[PDB]
Amino acid sequence: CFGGRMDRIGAQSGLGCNSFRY
Amino acid sequence: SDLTVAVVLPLTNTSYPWSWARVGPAVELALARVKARPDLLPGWTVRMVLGSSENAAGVCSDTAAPLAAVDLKWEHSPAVFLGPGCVYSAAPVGRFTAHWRVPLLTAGAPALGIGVKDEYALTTRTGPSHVKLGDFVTALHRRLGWEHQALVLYADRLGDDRPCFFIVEGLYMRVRERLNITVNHQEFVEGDPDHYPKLLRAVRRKGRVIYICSSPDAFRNLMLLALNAGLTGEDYVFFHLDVFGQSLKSAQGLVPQKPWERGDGQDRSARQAFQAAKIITYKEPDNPEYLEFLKQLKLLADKKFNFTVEDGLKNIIPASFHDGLLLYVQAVTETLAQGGTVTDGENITQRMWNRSFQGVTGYLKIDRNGDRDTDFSLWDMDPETGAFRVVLNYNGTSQELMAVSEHKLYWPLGYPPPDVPKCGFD
Amino acid sequence: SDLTVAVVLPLTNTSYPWSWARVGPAVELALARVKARPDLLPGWTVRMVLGSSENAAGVCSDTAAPLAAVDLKWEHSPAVFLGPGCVYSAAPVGRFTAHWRVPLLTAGAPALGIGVKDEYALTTRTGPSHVKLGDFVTALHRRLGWEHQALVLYADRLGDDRPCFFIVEGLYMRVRERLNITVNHQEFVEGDPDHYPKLLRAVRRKGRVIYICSSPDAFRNLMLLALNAGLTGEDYVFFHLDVFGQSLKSAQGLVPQKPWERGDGQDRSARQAFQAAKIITYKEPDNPEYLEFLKQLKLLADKKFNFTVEDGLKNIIPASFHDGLLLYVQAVTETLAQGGTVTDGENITQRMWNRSFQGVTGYLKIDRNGDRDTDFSLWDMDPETGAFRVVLNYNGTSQELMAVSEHKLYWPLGYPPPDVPKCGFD
Ligand SMILES: *[C@@H]1O[C@H](CO)[C@@H](O[C@@H]2O[C@H](CO)[C@@H](O[C@H]3O[C@H](CO)[C@@H](O)[C@H](O[C@H]4O[C@H](CO)[C@@H](O)[C@H](O)[C@@H]4O)[C@@H]3O)[C@H](O)[C@H]2NC(C)=O)[C@H](O)[C@H]1NC(C)=O
Ligand SMILES: *[C@@H]1O[C@H](CO)[C@@H](O[C@@H]2O[C@H](CO)[C@@H](O[C@H]3O[C@H](CO)[C@@H](O)[C@H](O[C@H]4O[C@H](CO)[C@@H](O)[C@H](O)[C@@H]4O)[C@@H]3O)[C@H](O)[C@H]2NC(C)=O)[C@H](O)[C@H]1NC(C)=O
Ligand SMILES: *[C@@H]1O[C@H](CO)[C@@H](O[C@@H]2O[C@H](CO)[C@@H](O[C@H]3O[C@H](CO)[C@@H](O)[C@H](O)[C@@H]3O)[C@H](O)[C@H]2NC(C)=O)[C@H](O)[C@H]1NC(C)=O
Ligand SMILES: *[C@@H]1O[C@H](CO)[C@@H](O[C@@H]2O[C@H](CO)[C@@H](O[C@H]3O[C@H](CO)[C@@H](O)[C@H](O)[C@@H]3O)[C@H](O)[C@H]2NC(C)=O)[C@H](O)[C@H]1NC(C)=O
Ligand SMILES: [Cl-]
Ligand SMILES: [Cl-]
Repeated sequence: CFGGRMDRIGAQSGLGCNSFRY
Repeated sequence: SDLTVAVVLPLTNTSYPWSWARVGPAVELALARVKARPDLLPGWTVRMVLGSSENAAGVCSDTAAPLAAVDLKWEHSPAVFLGPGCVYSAAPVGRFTAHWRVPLLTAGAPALGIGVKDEYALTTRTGPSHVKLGDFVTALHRRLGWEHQALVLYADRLGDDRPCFFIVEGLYMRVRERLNITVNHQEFVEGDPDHYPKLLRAVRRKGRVIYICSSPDAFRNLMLLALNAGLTGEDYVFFHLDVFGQSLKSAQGLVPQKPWERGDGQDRSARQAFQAAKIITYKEPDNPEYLEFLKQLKLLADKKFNFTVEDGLKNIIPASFHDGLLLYVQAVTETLAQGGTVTDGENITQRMWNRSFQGVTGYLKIDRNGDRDTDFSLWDMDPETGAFRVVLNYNGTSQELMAVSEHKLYWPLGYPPPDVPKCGFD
Repeated sequence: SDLTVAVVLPLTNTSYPWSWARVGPAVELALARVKARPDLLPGWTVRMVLGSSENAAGVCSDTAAPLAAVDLKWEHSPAVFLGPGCVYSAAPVGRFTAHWRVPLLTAGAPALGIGVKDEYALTTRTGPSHVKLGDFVTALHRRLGWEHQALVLYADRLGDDRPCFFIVEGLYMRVRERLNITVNHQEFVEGDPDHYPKLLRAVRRKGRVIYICSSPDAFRNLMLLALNAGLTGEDYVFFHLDVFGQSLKSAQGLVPQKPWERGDGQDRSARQAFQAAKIITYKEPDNPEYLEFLKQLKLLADKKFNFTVEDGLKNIIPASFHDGLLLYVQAVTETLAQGGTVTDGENITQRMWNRSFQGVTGYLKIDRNGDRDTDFSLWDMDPETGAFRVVLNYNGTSQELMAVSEHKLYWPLGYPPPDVPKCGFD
């Protein structure tokens, strides 16, 4: 989930993360 | 009196589907055809100014590319940008061009976020998108009764453009947008053996309709382990998300098609395992113009680019740059035809959007969002010979699944296994 | 004969800790002291050229900032960049300055990825880092016996700079790097009521040492629900990751400190709930130079910036730009003192790195990585009055936890509850 670049292009779904959104 | 086309692509690395050694001669073909067409920008002399998206190490860069874009913008004030193809190159450049009010054309940048045209304004995608993959998967589930749960395994090499991540992002979001079924997902590292126990465990714990985005060898190894662990087509179906068909030879020769073949004495075991595996790819364009285009592309690349273009699905990327470029030139010609200028980026973009077009890739449709509808093929193995062949084709614009050459989808149980097991996953 | 300083910060939005209305007058103070010091760059006339990191909507941008940086670079050829503070602004700019061989100073950009100085070369951070938060948590766990499992809840407003995410990312990575205990994490959306059943369920299923990064109101509501659901200090400990102390007043007046007070008749219920809650913050600088700096900062901001600087933890950011700038000027003076030039970015950077310094924030230490060690305070409520006060302080350079004013850490059971329950979490 964490450590993957700093571009908003990589934060459109999480997909590695544990989120209730998206 | 002349049109300035800015290009930001890998000018030196020839490993990308959108590398210049391959997109260059496809573009030059497109320009040459504009010259031969008195209906496309008559009198204009379209010039091109190049910029490399790759950094000092030769891979596409989130820094070299945007830097290159600003350099071409202040030095040549171009009317349109071509490329980049990598996601982390395209996202900064697209945001720059959007701020500049300059149109951007690319057959790459398939990532979900590029689809947000509210941000990536005047960005038109004429190659594949990963949401379009979700469209195919949606239609596949709808046509096979899987309306509950799928599991997605993906892996990327550290420091690359994360192609599998973005592939899975697009599939995941679009599929849940349309079906709202449970899509479990797990990332692994191909070179790390610790993950393979975990993956196998998750395979038999988190899904029975399973999509894997990985290298061919990774997918083969996972299949061998699933057979070794007793996971057959009667219960599991493994879709390799190999959109560029890296696990297959070209559609031109090399008959037949055997991805499980490897020459390590494991080939007999891999063929049995691959009876439960199907490969999802982009569709090879059928039209004869495509084949004539491949011949000329090869000739011009070997001529003016010292590069040998080999057959494969990757050639649709330069084919799509070529098509998209013509699609733009017509749009410009149309805008000029009604008193506009080559800098009316909105008028030009809207002329290209929600539009059908005839290119070397055949029929291509730009959707309302500025993205080319993407056709997909489904490969399956012939249980007699073991070779893989296309059995299902998906027309992205009509979202229809058509059986191919009267083939049927191979199932060890005569019909697909259910996406949920008997008395739950326990 | 003169030094050109490029600034990329929010020049118009005054909402950020690193807004120019607040960092401007702090920098002005720093230059004015350079002038008064015959030992710092004698004869040089340090000039400043500004660029706004914010987009047309007035928020810090992943596009406006990198554009501003290129504009200042070709127009003035500066020797050092100042800011940005936002992560998504600083990341592209840092990569640009790294490629340019130009040093970059900022008291913002605390994200984990900026710490990769192999990429963000010549980026020196003189404000907080989120890995430094992981150092504090590590020391906290080490000093309290929690060596198994924690749970982290975080939430961000869509489209912001994702501050909680980066806070949690830094905490998450650093803590597992040093302790290798199980750190569960869950993202939520503050305005979405659906998430609160989920969070409460996850609180009582995934951890007992629990960290929450959210707005004060969110953390208050979660506490009210935890008390309503029977989650007290005898089993659970809730750490609010409120590094800027948004849930508290200023350390200057406003005695006492009551974050559970809200005036909605729920305050009696919130005080009981908050008995199980502790607030983690940055440390307020003690030294009298800091307070004298605050007075001058307020006077100069109201004067030449028409801005009113209020007391609070956010003021350490302009204090750190101020100190960072002096730390650079000395380094440049030192580099000049040995035949170097102001463009020896590596020599200048290495003179700043692995170095202790005395600034308005008191003792500050730049680590071997170019990052300021960050001190943290731990707040706890007095069970008698209910007000919160610092009970523990963490020296980031020495990684020691020192009790504050002979206070003790409040526990309903006399000692902290175990990070694992009785017979498992079931
Ligand atoms: C994937 O699905 C798409 C959506 O259904 C298909 O698009 C269809 O493509 C066909 C041609 O490939 C197109 O047909 C007509 O298009 C013109 C615009 O409407 C129309 O003027 C044409 O008609 C003329 O020519 C014919 C002979 O071809 C004459 O008989 C007519 O009298 C007339 O002079 C042509 O018939 C469809 O409009 C188009 N549909 C949509 C909804 O866009 C894709 O082709 C398909 N791709 C593949 C590979 O299967
Ligand atoms: C958090 O922990 C840090 C690491 O332990 C502390 O750093 C220490 O800070 C002190 C001063 O604040 C510093 O002390 C000496 O530093 C000089 C360099 O070694 C030394 O030359 C000084 O000595 C001179 O002055 C004294 C009077 O002050 C005389 O008696 C001496 O004879 C001499 O003339 C000074 O003593 C430490 O070196 C430094 N340690 C490290 C490892 O850097 C932080 O101060 C601490 N912060 C807080 C807020 O607690
Ligand atoms: C052309 O592009 C190829 C793919 O973009 C590239 O292949 C890859 O090269 C990188 C090196 O840049 C390899 O990886 C490493 O990246 C960093 C940078 O040193 C390291 O810290 C990592 O640990 C990692 O080892 C990739 O593994 C490699 N991948 C493949 C599939 O080959 C070519 O090198 C490029 N060629 C030229 C001439 O530019
Ligand atoms: C100064 O900066 C503030 C924070 O950076 C900013 O506050 C925030 O403003 C944004 C609008 O830019 C709000 O959010 C929205 O963002 C997009 C863009 O329209 C929308 O599509 C979203 O749906 C969302 O509504 C934030 O909610 C808001 N946050 C806070 C805490 O106020 C100020 O507006 C900026 N002020 C000026 C004058 O520039
Ligand atoms: Cl590219
Ligand atoms: Cl900023």
